[PDB]
Amino acid sequence: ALQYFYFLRNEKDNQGESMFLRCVSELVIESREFDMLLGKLEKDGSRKPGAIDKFTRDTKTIINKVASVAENKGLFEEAAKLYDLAKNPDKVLELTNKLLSPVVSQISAPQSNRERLKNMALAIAERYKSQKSINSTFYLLLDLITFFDEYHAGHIDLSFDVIERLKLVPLSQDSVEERVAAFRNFSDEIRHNLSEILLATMNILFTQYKRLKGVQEDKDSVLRSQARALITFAGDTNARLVQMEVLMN
Amino acid sequence: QDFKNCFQEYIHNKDRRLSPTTENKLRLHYRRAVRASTDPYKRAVYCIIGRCDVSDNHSEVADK
Amino acid sequence: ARVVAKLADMHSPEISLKQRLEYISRAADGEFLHELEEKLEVARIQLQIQETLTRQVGDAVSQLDSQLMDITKMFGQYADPFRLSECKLAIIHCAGHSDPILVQTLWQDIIDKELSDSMVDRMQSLHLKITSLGKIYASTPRYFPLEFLVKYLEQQVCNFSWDAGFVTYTMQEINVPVPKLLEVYDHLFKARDPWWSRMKKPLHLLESIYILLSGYVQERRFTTLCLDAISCYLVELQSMDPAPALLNTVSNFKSLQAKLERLS
Amino acid sequence: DIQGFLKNEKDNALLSAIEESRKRTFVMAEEYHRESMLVEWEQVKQRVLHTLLASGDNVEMAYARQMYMYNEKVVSGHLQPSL
Amino acid sequence: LPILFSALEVSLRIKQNLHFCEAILHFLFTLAKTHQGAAAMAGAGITQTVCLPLLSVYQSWPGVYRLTVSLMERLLKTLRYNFLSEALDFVGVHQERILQCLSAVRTSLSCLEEADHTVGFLLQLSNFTKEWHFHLPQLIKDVQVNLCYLCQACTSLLHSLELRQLRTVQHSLLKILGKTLATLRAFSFGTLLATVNVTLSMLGEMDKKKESKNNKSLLLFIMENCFYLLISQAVRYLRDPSVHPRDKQRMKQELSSELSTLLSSLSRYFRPLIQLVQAFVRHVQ
Repeated sequence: ALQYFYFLRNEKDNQGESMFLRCVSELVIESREFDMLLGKLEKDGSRKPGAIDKFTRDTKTIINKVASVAENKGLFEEAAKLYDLAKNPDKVLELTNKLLSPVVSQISAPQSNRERLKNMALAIAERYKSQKSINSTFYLLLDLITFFDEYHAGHIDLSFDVIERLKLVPLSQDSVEERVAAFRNFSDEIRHNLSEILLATMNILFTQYKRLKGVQEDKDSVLRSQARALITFAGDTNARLVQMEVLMN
Repeated sequence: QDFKNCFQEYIHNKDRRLSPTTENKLRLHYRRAVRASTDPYKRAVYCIIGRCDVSDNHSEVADK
Repeated sequence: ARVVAKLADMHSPEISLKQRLEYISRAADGEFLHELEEKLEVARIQLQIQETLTRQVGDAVSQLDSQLMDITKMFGQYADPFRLSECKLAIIHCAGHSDPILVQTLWQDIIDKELSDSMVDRMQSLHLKITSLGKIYASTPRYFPLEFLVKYLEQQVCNFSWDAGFVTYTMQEINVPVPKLLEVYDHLFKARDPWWSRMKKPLHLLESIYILLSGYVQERRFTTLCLDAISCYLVELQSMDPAPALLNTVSNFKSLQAKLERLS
Repeated sequence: DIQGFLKNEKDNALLSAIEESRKRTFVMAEEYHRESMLVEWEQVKQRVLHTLLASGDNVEMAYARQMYMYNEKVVSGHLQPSL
Repeated sequence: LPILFSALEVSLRIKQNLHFCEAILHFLFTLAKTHQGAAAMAGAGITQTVCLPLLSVYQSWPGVYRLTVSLMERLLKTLRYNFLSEALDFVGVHQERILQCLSAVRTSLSCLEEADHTVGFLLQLSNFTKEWHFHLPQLIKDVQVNLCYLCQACTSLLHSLELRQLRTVQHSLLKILGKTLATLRAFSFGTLLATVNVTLSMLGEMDKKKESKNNKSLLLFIMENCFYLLISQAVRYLRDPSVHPRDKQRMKQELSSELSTLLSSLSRYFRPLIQLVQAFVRHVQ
């Protein structure tokens, strides 16, 4: 069909657009075959050509509008890849964060796209880090993805270490002040991860608390102490920490 | 047979957790799907685990 | 819970502040929670005062350690005598008292005393203390007069001729939102305070705005307000007599204007 | 106690103002959705009626290979062959 | 919002502070007009809080329920994609009460408002009919069925100072009816023709009786929608090769008759819709 539609290469509608682009868009959106006609984005961020690349030199606006359509269709991942092709890191990071958000929880290790999404996020992060506001939001979102991964995986020691090094989440009552600063200074794609980052750091503290408790009462004391200190750091946190002190008692 | 730590939490493991939500999710699905299930034993087990549907004698599997 | 609370509350030389805090962490209900939270705030204040006294006096430390102190006693017997400006700011913040010029003086005292305690290093010490206090009081508008802090600190930076960005980076270090800071800066500019004219630095306000806005761009409606304020200050500076500083500020703000336009 | 009368009056005034603004917004939503249903309905109707007046392979593959060859000599700017 | 929802949960649990519940609900609904507002509202688990207790109220109060449904509909209209899940959850919970509201319109102003709110919620959900039928297949179907039933009920009630109160009640009934009509539309041929006929009948009955302009707009929308739906169904039967040509031509003739008569009576009342209807009749003739 695209071989036929190439024949309208020079056609202009009454409004001046190229019939080639309109037909290619309707086909790719209809035939679920954008990957062939307009191309596919590899892992490194280089554009594998589409057939519609043969008839014209540039398909930037095509990529943008088609990514918009996929967005409208709720097609998150392909919209990310498409905007990625169109050289729009902003929308890319946007969709990446939007999807990575629910990726806080891990189960059915290989079956769930957890592995798939992890790989795609890793590749996109590598792409942007190779490619201050946008890049910092990006790389911090990537480290936040790593933190959520170790949280959902049971990797506890190394991720708590990296958390300590990052100074994004406060682990001490006085670090309340510190916490505000970090949470106030960072960029968008990081603050978007800030909520789940808080949740995961709290639960890591919590499992360390339980392993200590599971000398006992002293462990429960240190646990609730860390809980209330993190509470002072972050409303929601204080209710959560009071609740945890309640439940462990 | 995240659901394994949950199962142990239900039977044996103490599972002290911080800001976690428990027994809200179980009763929810149970009311949604299990409450109408054609498996008497299954619905009875759901009642037992999630402390819900106390009205049901579930006498299909409880006779004495 | 009641028992550990009582032990935390027992005025005794054996129950130090640390064990007090731990017993607290191990500790009709809603008012009890609010009481305990206000207690925790007063406690952070007390520990700040004690630590500063220990590093910067024996009886005051021993007394603040011996029993819980109420706000008035800390203010009059502890915070004021040692002139702990940041401490008084935190205290009146916890007391919900609002006194504008007093808050001005508290921020100014923080700034000047810090600038003293490190006799570049002076402005750095000012950044240190002003941030240390702001992050404590920026949340209680009754004890952190953002306008007054910015005004007095700009006066100081004009006095010692430091980098005009110290005020902006400092205030941002206390998480004061860039828009309210833009409002403070624009208002200070509109008041046409003859002081800045007296120091022959009539564009210091403009350069501060420029640093704030360029920092903002590097890191649509806020940008719109920025476009409006940039046009306004451009008109005000184009109305002033042409000095080299004036024209340099003019071209810099114009560059910021076109940059924000590309950013909008 | 004219004060309490005044205050309850102002409060009920706010409540009625909000309830009325709410009902107005709801009616606006309903009517806008209605005009939307009408427009999209006419669009479905026209596509449909065009399907209605519609009721009273190897060859295409060869034609498609030919058209591909033609547009291919077109894009490369080659001498436009006779289709 | 944390403390607020904690409070509301407590309140609905004990069934107290009705004025508090309603005021908070209105404040929430007002905040919900904003994108960030409703975003955080969900981020508060407003569903996680309200959905559970709301069973208690039916197991001012109905006003609070209505305001909650309104907030749900507005929230769907504000953020459909990421919120459809919770919306469907709450609906599966509140399904029985929504059905009761949609049924009470037969036997009362409170029943009217409740039906209107349930219908508005159903409308806000209709924009995701795909996932709707996907998860709750019985739901969307029983919904379409009862919606036809209730649109017919509204038509029947409408076609046939106490005068002022009655006129106001009928005006609200007609507004809700037009809403439900455009709704079932947004979702035999003789039944469609009956709908269009009742539409023209209500239009004549209203234009005779000289809030009301609302009835006029709703009935006009309903006429447009019934035309579109009947036409789409007939064009389906026509383009469908499984429908025999005998049924094709027979339906063509019968529909041409009914449509000529209806378009004639229409042009009589109204003295591009008339053009479209005449063209559909001719292409069906």
